[PDB]
Amino acid sequence: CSPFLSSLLSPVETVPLHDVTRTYSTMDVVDPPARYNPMVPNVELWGVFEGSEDNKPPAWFYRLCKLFYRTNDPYVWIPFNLLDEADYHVGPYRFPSTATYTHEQRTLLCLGDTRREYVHFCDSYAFPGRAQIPTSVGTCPSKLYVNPKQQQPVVYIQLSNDIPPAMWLPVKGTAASVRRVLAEFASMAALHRDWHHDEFMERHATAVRMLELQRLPAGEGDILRYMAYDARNAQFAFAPIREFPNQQEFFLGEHDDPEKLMEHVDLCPLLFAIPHMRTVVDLHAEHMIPTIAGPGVATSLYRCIYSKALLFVQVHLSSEVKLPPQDPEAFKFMWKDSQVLPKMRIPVFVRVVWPTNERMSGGGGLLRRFNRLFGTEFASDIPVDAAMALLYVMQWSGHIKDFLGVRGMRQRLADLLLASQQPEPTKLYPGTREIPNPEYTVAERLGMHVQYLAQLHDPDISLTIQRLLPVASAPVRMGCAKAALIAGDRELFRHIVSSEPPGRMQTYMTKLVRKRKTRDLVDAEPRLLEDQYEFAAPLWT
Amino acid sequence: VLVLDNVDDPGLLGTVLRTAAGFHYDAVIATNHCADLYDHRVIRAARGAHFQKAVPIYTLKEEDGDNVYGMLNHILQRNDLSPVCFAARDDNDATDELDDLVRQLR
Amino acid sequence: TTYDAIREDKYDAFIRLREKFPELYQDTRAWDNPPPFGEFNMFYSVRFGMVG
Amino acid sequence: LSVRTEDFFSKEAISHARRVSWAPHTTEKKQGAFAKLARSNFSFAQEPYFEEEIEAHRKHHRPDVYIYKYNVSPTHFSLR
Amino acid sequence: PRHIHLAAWAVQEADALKRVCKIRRKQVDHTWEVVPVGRIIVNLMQESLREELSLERKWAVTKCMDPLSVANAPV
Amino acid sequence: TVGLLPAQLALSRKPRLRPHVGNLKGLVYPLPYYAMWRGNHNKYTYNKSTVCLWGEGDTRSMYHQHYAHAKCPTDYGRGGREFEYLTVKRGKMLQKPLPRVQYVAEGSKPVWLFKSWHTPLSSPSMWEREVQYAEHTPEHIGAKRPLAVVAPRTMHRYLFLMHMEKVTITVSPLLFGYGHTIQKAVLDFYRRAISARSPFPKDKVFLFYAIDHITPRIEVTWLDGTSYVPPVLEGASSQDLIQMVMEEAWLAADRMAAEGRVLNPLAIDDYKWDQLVVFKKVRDKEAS
Amino acid sequence: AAAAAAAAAAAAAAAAAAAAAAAAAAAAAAAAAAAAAAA
Amino acid sequence: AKRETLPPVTRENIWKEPQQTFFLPFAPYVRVVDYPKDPDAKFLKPVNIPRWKDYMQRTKPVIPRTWY
Amino acid sequence: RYRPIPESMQPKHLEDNFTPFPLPKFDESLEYGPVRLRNIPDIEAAKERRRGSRLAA
Repeated sequence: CSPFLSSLLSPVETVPLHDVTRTYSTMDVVDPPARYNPMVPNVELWGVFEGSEDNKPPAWFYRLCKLFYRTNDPYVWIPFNLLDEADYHVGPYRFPSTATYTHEQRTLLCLGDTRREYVHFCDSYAFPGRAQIPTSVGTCPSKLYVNPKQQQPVVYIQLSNDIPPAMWLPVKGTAASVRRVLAEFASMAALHRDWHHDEFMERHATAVRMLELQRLPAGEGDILRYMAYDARNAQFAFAPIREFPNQQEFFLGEHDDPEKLMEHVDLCPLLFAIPHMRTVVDLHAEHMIPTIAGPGVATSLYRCIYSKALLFVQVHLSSEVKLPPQDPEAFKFMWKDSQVLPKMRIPVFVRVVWPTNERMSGGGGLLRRFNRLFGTEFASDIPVDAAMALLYVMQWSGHIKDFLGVRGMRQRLADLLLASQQPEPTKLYPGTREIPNPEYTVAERLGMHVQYLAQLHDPDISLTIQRLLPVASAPVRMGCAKAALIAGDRELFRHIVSSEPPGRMQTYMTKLVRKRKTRDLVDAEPRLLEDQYEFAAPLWT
Repeated sequence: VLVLDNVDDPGLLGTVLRTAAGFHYDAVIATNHCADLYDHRVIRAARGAHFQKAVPIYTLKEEDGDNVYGMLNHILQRNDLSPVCFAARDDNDATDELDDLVRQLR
Repeated sequence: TTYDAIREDKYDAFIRLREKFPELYQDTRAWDNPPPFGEFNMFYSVRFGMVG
Repeated sequence: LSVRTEDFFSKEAISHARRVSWAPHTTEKKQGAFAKLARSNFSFAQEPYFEEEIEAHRKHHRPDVYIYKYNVSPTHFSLR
Repeated sequence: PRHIHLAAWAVQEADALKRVCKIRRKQVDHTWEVVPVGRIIVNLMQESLREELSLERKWAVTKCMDPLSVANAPV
Repeated sequence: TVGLLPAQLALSRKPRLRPHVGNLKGLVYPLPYYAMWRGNHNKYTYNKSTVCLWGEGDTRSMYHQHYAHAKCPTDYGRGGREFEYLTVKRGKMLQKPLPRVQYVAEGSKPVWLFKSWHTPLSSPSMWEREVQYAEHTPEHIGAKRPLAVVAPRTMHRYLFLMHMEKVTITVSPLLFGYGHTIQKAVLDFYRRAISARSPFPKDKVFLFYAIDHITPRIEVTWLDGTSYVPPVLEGASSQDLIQMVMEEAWLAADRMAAEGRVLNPLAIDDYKWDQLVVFKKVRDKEAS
Repeated sequence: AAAAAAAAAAAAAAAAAAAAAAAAAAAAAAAAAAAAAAA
Repeated sequence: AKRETLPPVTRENIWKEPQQTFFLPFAPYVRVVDYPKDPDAKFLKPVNIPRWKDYMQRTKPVIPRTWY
Repeated sequence: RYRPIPESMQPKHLEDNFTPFPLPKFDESLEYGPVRLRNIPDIEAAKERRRGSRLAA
């Protein structure tokens, strides 16, 4: 009894297609073409009394303000622009007009009440504008809110207007604590500037030269846009991947046009506009066509604005379980004149790489409550901005349900197993090796989700594969083999391929990995050659 | 319609093919790890089953891209057919998918 | 022909994309913005030598 | 300068008339759609002459309107 | 020879990181295969050939590089 | 990179590809092999008239139905082997303004359609026009979007009557007895219609004999209520009739889609498999 | 959950040398034994 | 104008950097990559890096472009 | 008091109609399109910048 299982069993009714015996209505047809209508716009009390007269300075707040006023490179310096008691901003948190959150999501982000008012009294450390070059001086300041009616002297730090109260960093109400919390971000920004400023200067110079070459306006905005574009022409080897020790993968759901999600990722306000590495996912390009022995992974690396963490998005074009047609001429004849094309299923993961921090994540409790609220799987040490950016991107795309972690993938795999055990509904045509059906079935989706679980580093992936292998179908065995390759279990992959009976499945499984001889994998038992036995088992260990 | 599930015995498979040809079955389908339809023992058992047009023989393998259960369901739905199963031996009660699901949920 | 819908639509779309996505269609700039004369050109400019 | 994916990958050499659109998504080849659907991979004549194309709706229903000695249409003239 | 080829391939795979090239896939000598790994070189032979040419004994018995060793008569 | 071995460029024993070293006279432009197909020489460049096929230098004055419409008279150049890979001409370059789209209002905001290969090619959205102007929308036919400019160039040998609600064929047995080719054309069209692709084609196909021995005719009425009659004339085959009917059906489908009514797209079905069997038979026969 | 998914890379010792096979390098200096120098 | 007036001062980079004696490939091929675990697996190699066929074929700039 | 910084690290001024790379430039007909994606915060930011510039003018 889960939404995923319900969708798998009784899928929604799509464009009906009648026939002489039945009517197929659950086909996952591609989204009709997009359009842009200029007529449609892009967009879609107690606080007053406190500001007027009720506001009163308590002892602790007065002490903190006095310490900040006394103050006891711009990247490292932490300013504090204290306002006047009459000039304090009093009111609730107002989401920007471009906020697609639901009412429940807004309530959760406001902690059970959107009417709550937070008093903002001074600014704080500044961060560069999103469009600006990433290694630029801080421009947009941070805010320091304080709840006028709170039992404990809590002070909230808001890095920007795009993060709601649920992500505001709480502080112990001490000037030293606030200074240390801000110094964490200041030092992180200074390190980022010291590390990646020369690379961005080189990119800026190359962008200027390219604009000079291809006659184009050379304004500052034009140069910034061309740097963001040249992010496309970034080499994988010279990429800031594996930078910070901490890593964690997340699943962003299966899609059909990954560029549509990557556009949301690019336009996320919490990420810079000049990524270190970008790759357009043209599924129709000769090198990006998904296949069982598919091309691989399209990687795009973005850096967060405030906490200099990295979102390494990976569109896995390789993940597939559907065998190529054995009669391509007949398949083309079948699907030539068809005006209905089944929607693809390509997975997109994201590695979050963040520095070892003790205050940027908020002490752990903030992300613990965030996880308890949103059913996510964020690590307690994740920087707040990275988690907020991921949540915002998923909400904007419309795949919050598909935004799953290791436990979510485990539950999805369990639901897929339940669906596999239950009888499979019929489809347009059964599909044969000569003319396969481009419609993902229960077994194929189960194999793909096993691969996804393996991709999301799981200590129990090997055990799960070993338990699934005895009872499973050929697509599931293919998925298990690919999962074993992803994990790095050479012995498990060799066992799977040896157990696999002869067929095109085993052929493609052998073709997957880089091997010495196909016999080393195919021959479960050493087969004498020239009156000599070869033991290739040690190779795969 | 006839479906042969995990025969694995060339002589038994050939005799079954001969019986199907004699009874003029509409179509016979070898579904699960059945003995190779083209084998010396199978041909010895079946004199002319492979060369008879009346009894079309199909070999569906999930390891070559064929959704055999999908094909069976499609045939059943199209022809308004009824399924009947026959097992040479009995069938006990034992499963581990429930344990796997429990572990995944935990 | 005085108004061919196919040509008109295709040309209008081409121009609109070239104008609104200069980065993506940078290579098409040379079609309408030829390099100026008097500046070094890779395939044309030949400079004198020296005597030593 | 340096190495780039523009240098890496080469586009299709297709004429403007044949090209359905210049959009980035349509930049690829037509057979790419079939290749993706199947999850697999896979010359002008000596005197290539084409008679000029006309809009579908106008060409299939051409009004029989004429002038002094020239056919007159909202898009085309002619002689008769 | 099959064992020799498999061992040579395994050594090359272990060196894959800094390895620049692979060995031949058609064993020229069916009783001796040598994999050079930078300053290190691995020689895989059969027992008969190993006993025939005692490279181990020669390289264990040969004296170290004495600078004064060159102070002798030519040969 | 540095670990790989690049091709020698400065020093090498291999042939350095400079055919112009001892074959060209005077100034040589760095453009490699610009005067190669001429015979690797840069002489006899003062000639204005050269050997020309149709569509080349001196044929501009002459008329050729193809080039007269597909090539500007001033764009003609030199002969085949004398092609102009590189031209240098003194003068003040003139950047003539590019053509301006016509029949478009001023300040109008168009509608943009994002074409992508994800949409199947057969869909009418691909043949639609990317930039859509409000003044290009026929508002009296009910259309919301402008009509597609391009149409598929397929030769319809079978009939697909899914988008048409009814088909009526009037025929005359007395004219059959007379023995006119129009009779056979209409009869074959009716046979192909009743063997068309739509499920139960006889449901939509109807045949009425000539109650008054009138000239045979065909009438196809679509879901929109509009009707179309393919002009039946002598020297018209069932193939031509089906081509006309299918082209007009595609046009009607485009008009209905522009109006804004959902139209059931076609998909592979029993008729598709029945065509597959014959296609496989044809392939086998060709292979034999 | 969080601990199950998160992966923290090991601590890379400062100025750590790596051999051809990427194995961790321990302090080891070699000098010509046959050479009888002054130290 | 060129024959009459002086040309602009030479850029510092032009006369300080050398003219590279080699011409590196348009699509250099690097089979080595540290992203996928167990690099023996081919189906995880990044697609953004060139193939050997691309490395050999890409002897000229991209189609629309003319200048190197 | 603030330490001097280079022009490279100093922030760059932006025009009233500036948008990042993925978004298109500004034109009279297509004000901020063509973009299928909706609810773009940067387009609203550009509109606010235009309003501020107009008010200043």
